[PDB]
Amino acid sequence: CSRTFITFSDDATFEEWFPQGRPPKVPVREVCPVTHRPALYRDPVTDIPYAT
Amino acid sequence: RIERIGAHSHIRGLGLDDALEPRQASQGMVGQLAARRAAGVVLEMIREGKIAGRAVLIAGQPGTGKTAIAMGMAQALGPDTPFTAIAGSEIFSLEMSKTEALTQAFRRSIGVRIKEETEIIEGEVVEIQIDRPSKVGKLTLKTTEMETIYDLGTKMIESLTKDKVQAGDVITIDKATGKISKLGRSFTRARDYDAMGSQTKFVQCPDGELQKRKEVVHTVSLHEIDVINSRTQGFLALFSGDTGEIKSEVREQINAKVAEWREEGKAEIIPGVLFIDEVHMLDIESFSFLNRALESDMAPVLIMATNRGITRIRGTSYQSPHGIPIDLLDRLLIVSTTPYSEKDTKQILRIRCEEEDVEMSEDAYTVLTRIGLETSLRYAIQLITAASLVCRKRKGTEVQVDDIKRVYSLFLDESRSTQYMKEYQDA
Amino acid sequence: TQRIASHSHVKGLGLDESGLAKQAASGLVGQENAREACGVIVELIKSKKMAGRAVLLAGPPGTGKTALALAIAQELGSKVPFCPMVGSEVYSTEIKKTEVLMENFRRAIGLRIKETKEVYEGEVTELTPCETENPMGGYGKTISHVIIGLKTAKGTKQLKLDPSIFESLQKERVEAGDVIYIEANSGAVKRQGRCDTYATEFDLEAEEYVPLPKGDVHKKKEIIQDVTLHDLDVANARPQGGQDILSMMGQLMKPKKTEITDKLRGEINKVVNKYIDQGIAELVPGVLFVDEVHMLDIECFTYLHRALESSIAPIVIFASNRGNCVIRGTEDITSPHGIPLDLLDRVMIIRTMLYTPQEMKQIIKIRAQTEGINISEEALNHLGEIGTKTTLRYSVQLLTPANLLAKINGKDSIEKEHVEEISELFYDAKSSAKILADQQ
Amino acid sequence: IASHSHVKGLGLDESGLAKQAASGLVGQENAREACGVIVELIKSKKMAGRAVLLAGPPGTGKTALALAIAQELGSKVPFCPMVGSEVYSTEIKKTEVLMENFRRAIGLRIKETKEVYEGEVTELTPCETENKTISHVIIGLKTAKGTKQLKLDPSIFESLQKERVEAGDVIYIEANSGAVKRQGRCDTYATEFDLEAEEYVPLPKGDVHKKKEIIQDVTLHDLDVANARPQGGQDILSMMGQLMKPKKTEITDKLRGEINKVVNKYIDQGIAELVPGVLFVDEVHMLDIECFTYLHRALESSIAPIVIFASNRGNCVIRGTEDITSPHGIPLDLLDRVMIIRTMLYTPQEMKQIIKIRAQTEGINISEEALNHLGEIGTKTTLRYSVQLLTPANLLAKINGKDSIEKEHVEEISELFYDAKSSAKILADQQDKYM
Amino acid sequence: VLEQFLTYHGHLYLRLDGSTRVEQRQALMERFNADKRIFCFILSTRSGG
Amino acid sequence: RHRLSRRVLLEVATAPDPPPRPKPVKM
Ligand SMILES: Nc1ncnc2c1ncn2[C@@H]1O[C@H](COP(=O)(O)OP(=O)(O)O)[C@@H](O)[C@H]1O
Ligand SMILES: Nc1ncnc2c1ncn2[C@@H]1O[C@H](COP(=O)(O)OP(=O)(O)O)[C@@H](O)[C@H]1O
Ligand SMILES: Nc1ncnc2c1ncn2[C@@H]1O[C@H](COP(=O)(O)OP(=O)(O)O)[C@@H](O)[C@H]1O
Repeated sequence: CSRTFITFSDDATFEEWFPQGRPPKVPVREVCPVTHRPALYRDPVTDIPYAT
Repeated sequence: RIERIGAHSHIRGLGLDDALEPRQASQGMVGQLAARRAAGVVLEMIREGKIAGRAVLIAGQPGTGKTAIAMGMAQALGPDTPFTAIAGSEIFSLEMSKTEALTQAFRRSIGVRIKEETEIIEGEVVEIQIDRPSKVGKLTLKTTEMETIYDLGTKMIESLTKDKVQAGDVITIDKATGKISKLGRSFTRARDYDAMGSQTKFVQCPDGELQKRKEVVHTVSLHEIDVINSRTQGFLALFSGDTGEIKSEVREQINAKVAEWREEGKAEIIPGVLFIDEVHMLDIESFSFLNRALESDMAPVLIMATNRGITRIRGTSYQSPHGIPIDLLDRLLIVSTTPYSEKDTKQILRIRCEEEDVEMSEDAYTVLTRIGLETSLRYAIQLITAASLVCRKRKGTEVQVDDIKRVYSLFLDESRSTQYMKEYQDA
Repeated sequence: TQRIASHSHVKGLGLDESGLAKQAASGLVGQENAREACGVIVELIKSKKMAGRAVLLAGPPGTGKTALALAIAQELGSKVPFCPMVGSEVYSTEIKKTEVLMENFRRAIGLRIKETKEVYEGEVTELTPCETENPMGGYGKTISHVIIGLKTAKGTKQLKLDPSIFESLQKERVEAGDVIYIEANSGAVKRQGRCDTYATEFDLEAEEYVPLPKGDVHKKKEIIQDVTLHDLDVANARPQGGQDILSMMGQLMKPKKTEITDKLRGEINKVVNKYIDQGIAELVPGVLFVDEVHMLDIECFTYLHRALESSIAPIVIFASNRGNCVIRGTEDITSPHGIPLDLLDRVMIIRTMLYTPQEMKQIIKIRAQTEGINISEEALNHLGEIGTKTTLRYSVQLLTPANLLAKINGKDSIEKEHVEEISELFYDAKSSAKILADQQ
Repeated sequence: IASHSHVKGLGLDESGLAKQAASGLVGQENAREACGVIVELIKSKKMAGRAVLLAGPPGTGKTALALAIAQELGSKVPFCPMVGSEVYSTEIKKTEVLMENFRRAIGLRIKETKEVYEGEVTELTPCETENKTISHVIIGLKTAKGTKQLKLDPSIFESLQKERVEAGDVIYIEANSGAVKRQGRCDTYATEFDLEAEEYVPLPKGDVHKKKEIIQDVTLHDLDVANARPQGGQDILSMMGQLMKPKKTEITDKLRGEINKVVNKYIDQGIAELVPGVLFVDEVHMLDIECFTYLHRALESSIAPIVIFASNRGNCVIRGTEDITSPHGIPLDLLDRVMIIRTMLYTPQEMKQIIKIRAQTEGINISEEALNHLGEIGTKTTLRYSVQLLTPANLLAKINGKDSIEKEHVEEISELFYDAKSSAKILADQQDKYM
Repeated sequence: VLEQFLTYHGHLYLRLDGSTRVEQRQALMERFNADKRIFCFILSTRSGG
Repeated sequence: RHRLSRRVLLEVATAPDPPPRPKPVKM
């Protein structure tokens, strides 16, 4: 048989890699109060996600 | 595996005895006893190899076995001895001169063999431990007779990681240069398949001693040596035939260094053979250069095939035999190949049809020998393959006389083609 | 659809199972004695063994030579390689003639290669370890495997990889929620990028955005490439590598484009024989068609009947329109077909017979059917008549302009007056030569 | 080794007279005693542009005397053998080939001193400075004799980085050229591990810095090429590999200028000495009229060396002209600038001794009867053919088991291998069957 | 020169030249116990005592 | 279509205006 047993357990920086993010998606349709359409860009002056 | 049977694939070597006595139909060749004996004498002088720059000229009728004798000599000489086959028209290059192409052809059939005693370590890795803080580790090498441990250094670990060798792997380590070479996976190399594994090709572990001293040999031709020494682009041997090595120190230095190597016992010499087929294509300049190129101590032996007779020399208007000037013809030893008789043509056809795996009837052999004595032996030979296809098409077992006759009526030779060329035919 | 060429009508030799020739099958009419002769070499080609053969289709200009020579290719199918080259393509300014010939020779030879690879794809969900006791003194617990969750359009599955794959992941610097491609035979991992399901609203980062990974998380499909030996030759001669400045010379046109026998023998042939005996590639020996071979010179012919004797060469089909002519490259050496006797005695000859009025009429009918022309029975007979005088080429070329005149005069079928007017508007070789002789 | 291994000198007496049979040569007394004058003229180092023409039928020893001249001159002078067909180069000018051959036919022996730094390096510290590139590099070179810290250039530091050296290894450095080699890590570190991918070399001995003198030899063509296609260093001149990279097509402006200037500067200061050699141009009959005409100025130049052409034709059409003929295939314009030397056609007696010498040089124990039969074979055939027949007879004797060559062996060999005239007669008999 | 030609066969050895200090000689005599990959020992005639 | 006209080129050479100062955190 032939196996692999890489080990770094003398520190926590290794053990910290696996749970790094595990985060889901939360960019959603930023509907605008003009046309209710697939919002395109956020206005840098009003910070509103306008589409049209 | 699949390399088709060419026109000369039937001869496996000159059918000669220990005393260079040619047999009638042994080892593929048939008849032509005198020329075969001459070929054997020159082949023995070649395998001896203490005289350089000797030329032989195999002249004869078209289709009498000159290229056949050449291929037979090549086969009987086998590997470990350079044999370069070149047509006379191959030296007419656009990027290099004819003399330079001839120098290349000569130096390409001169072998230099460096024999080295570099020791190595061959075994099956059992474990490869390594700790990164420079990282340091150990290795456990196992052979069927013993096991041992080694402390791995920095560059050793670097090369092992680059090659990505693991446990159960059979590897060889060049202790002088540290070069790693994995030969395969041992039965232990089984990775305990529980993941994306797709390799299970196992092999026996290495036997013998752990740290053995084997012998390596590096054989390269003078041509390759000068090519790789010409300029920093040391890949022209494969990259492209762009060449033109000046005759300055480069080639003279190759020669001088090979002389010192031969003297000190590093690599002495292995001469070679240059088969120039259809040498009448060479130019007067080519012949004039060969005149003195055959005089060099690093000159391999050459054998030139000839069909021409009393004909003008290319590049001039001088009528000379063989289409070669007497100046060069004087250095050569001329061997004349005679035409094959009825029983020789029949035996050649039989051997050819048995090599290409086609069973012919006793009357098929007779009619084919008739056709081959009235017309060219090459046409008779080419008729066999065509006649076998009609038989296979009609679901036969062995070629009959009617199939050969159908093929003869279907395909035309040069004489019948000319006699059918009765119209203008856009002359 | 595509352009209608001069030989777009031929589809095969139209030969019976017993080896006999049909009347007008596969677009070829008559020509039985030559169509059977070349169907024999078709079976020769099918029999991949017994190579190093050459066949010479000789005859008057334009009888059936090129037609049946390229119909051989249709009978053989596109599967086997068929390399055409006119005798005028040998003369080059950057490479020698005997090298163009060798390239074409071992270019006609094909080599199909099969390979099966397993592939992974899917937006990764999360990675976790598989802890285990310490294999050595109590410095800490180790990891045996890494569990990775891959989600695709079909479903989400977890898979176990080795610590080496996890180290590869770490040095690749991917995170949870991106698209990765994995292979088990090789072990390499590719980072495709973020998935379209997480598409942004504004972000401009262009990475060839990966769409939803449609399909299973594990897919196995066989690749079958069709590479020739000349392709390997040119690739190993001028490799398109990376940052290896020897390769950075791609900015040059690179004349001096000749190969080397050392390589040709020791490097490319061994790797092909190994694959063939291992079962990875099947050799597809092919055909090398050489029309107007009379254009080659004495040196080209000498090299041709040295290479043809090679055990590796493909099967060659030369074509000849000339009769007793002088061999090019020589001062004055007359030989049949413009080919030296030494080469003629090494190739099988097939005489392409001349056509009769009825046969030329059938050929004109087939060409009109192929060109989509609605020629009438009277125009067809007139074309046959005026083609019995001149050559078949001129007789059958009077179908596009006649159809144009018809369409312009408001017709849907070539009539007699249309072809009569076209025959007076255009002339043939003999008619033009007569006017040239009448004039100074 | 054959066809030139028996000649090792002209075999002339102290008075310059040709000896009957000595130094591997027999007969040709006139030709050899005349070539003695040529070797004396070459060794005098006083003349330039002189030319000789060894004229005679094929196989009359003209090339033999040409090589005997070189053997007499020794290996100290450059002897350049060349074939007339070499002028037809596809990369450089036809006259350029000939002029570069003339240039390499001249020698130059020069004694030069060069310095070398070597020793087990203790440490390599790159002294940094703001420009923001590395300023200098201090290297501590240890040796069995002593130890020295030395400051070297950033170019040498970069060369060390290319070598991939590390502190504690052994390196060989040169300041003249600037190349640095890695001889391997010091032997004292070989005990560090059980196995390593490292070459080990012991501590260099002697002084860390040492200057040594070498008496090298190079031809004028060597300097010409070194200055035309320079490589040097300290720059990215390696682009030479793609710039043009043919034979450089040299130019007179620097061929006759800067090179001559610098070599005279080296000579007149006791550093170098001119060593004119010989240019043997075999097969001169296939040279074009252009080459023959340029040979006029080449020989009338004050720097050309002693040239030796070989004439084998009686009277034929000159190459490149196609309509005019002259003796030796050389125009009378060049033929008037040479000292022709006859090569007499050999007689049966001299040919017998030549065959004997060739046999005794090729390690062959030929019997007297076989030798005398080779006499008839050579009187019926060419000397070269009769002498070529030797080795196959030795192989056949070894096969038959006899320790000497007898009549039957040479008879069998002659019957197996035909001669030029016999083959020509066979072809004339089979005229309309050889194509 | 002997060291130069012995270090090529892949073997470890040590010097005992007269230039070596007495402390170095003592260190080497101590290291000459349980030697790894060492079989030959170099000596001199005068300073060999 | 967007070739700068001399009229607009002359007009633009006038008093500029300051950029906005946005701070919305609402709809
Ligand atoms: N002695 C022989 N034994 C067997 N086959 C022969 C013999 N001589 C000639 N052949 C066959 O004849 C065919 C053509 O003859 P070849 O050897 O090419 O003669 P040439 O070179 O004069 O044309 C070859 O395929 C060869 O196999
Ligand atoms: N048997 C045939 N059936 C149909 N068309 C033919 C036939 N033979 C010749 N042709 C036509 O004749 C034309 C010229 O033939 P081609 O192959 O060019 O002969 P060549 O090259 O000798 O002129 C081709 O376009 C082809 O369509
Ligand atoms: N004087 C001589 N003594 C011994 N051998 C000779 C002599 N002259 C010529 N030979 C032999 O004749 C062969 C050919 O002579 P060569 O020098 O080639 O004549 P040429 O230069 O006129 O062609 C040489 O191999 C040499 O062995």
